[PDB]
Amino acid sequence: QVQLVQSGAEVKKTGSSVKVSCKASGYTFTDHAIHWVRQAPGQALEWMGHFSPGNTDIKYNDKFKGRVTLTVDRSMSTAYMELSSLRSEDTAMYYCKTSTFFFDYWGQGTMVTVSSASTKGPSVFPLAPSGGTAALGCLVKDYFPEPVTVSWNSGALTSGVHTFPAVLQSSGLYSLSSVVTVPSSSLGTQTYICNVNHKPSNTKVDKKVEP
Amino acid sequence: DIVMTQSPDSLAVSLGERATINCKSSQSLLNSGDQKNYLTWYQQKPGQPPKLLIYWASTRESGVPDRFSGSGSGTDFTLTISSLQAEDVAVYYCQNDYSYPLTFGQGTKVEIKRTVAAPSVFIFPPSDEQLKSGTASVVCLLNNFYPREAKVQWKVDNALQSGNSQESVTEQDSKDSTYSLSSTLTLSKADYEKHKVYACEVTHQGLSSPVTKSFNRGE
Repeated sequence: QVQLVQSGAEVKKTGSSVKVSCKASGYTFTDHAIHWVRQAPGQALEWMGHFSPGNTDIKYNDKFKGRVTLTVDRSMSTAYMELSSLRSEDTAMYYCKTSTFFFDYWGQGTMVTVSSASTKGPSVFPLAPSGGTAALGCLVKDYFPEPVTVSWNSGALTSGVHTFPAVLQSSGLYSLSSVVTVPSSSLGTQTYICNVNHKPSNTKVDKKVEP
Repeated sequence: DIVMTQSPDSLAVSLGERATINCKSSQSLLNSGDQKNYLTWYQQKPGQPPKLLIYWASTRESGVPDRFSGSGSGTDFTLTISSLQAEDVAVYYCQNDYSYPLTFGQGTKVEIKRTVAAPSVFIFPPSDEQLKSGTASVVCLLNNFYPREAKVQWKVDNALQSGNSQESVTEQDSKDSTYSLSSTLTLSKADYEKHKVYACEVTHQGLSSPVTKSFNRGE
């Protein structure tokens, strides 16, 4: 089974550097070039360069040449992408992948967030219930970095749940709401608890939302 | 550098109907040595890496069904998806594989077109817990509507707000092809406690009249 496993998400301040790794397995490392492709939030794919491990052919997009360095550790079947003098434009998902179009395998992506924000778990506030349908929810405010996960009633409630994509606020912290619609006749009998997990800060909040 | 320009930027196609996505390159991608066009198509769903669909302009990747078809030559290429399915909702990219730097088109986002569906609107005042913090968030929810275009206006004591709200929209629901949207108005506690009537007014193609949901602070 061919696998490309990338290193975890990173937060860096502007001007810093980041080095992302890409561990290849399930094939002979020197059989394919490793390409690096990134994608800023909501934007198009962008090709950064490639490293061909068998013969050390390294090619860069001039947009990144001199700020990015591609290397490999052939002994560990690992490719690296180092990006220096980080800027706001560099907040993005970074992917490694094999070959051009002859061996379609991609790593799972590494999110690099360029920010001066400190890691912070969210404040969780109720969106209380005010046609037999009632809407309720949780406002998941002021956390950093991405991502958060939200479940309802420990995963027992999934129908009608909408957990919105996060927005970045002017504070540099993210915010989102998770909402669910339920029968009004259940409001007095069924407890509704949003389970908010923010793994970067190891925070877990279970907030009961009451009418 | 080869510039790759896709058209349209977004496409809404009914289930079972044909989607057509065009990709134009600023230079020919036809390789004299093998007479192949080095044009590649990828499918990318949110949160996932792209997936190879077609290469050499018209050769389908193994595992890709034959309702995906690539055509064209030189500078003008087309991806046709026949009998569109919900699992085809994605952003599609063409890529220049002819000469460095390898460059991508800007993407074409495909969604399912369905009959117009009006949003169900809900408003939520800020929680007492949040108010202790000096900032107040007021949330307006537009639930399960199509198409995605919608106008959400905040009114405070009937004054139209500007600059102090942010919107978030879901991806398309795979089973019913709808969107939901949140608009969040952020005020200082001082401003929140100064004013009384909080309203969000929603305009949408499915509504013959705009829908307003409102509350009076403290009720």
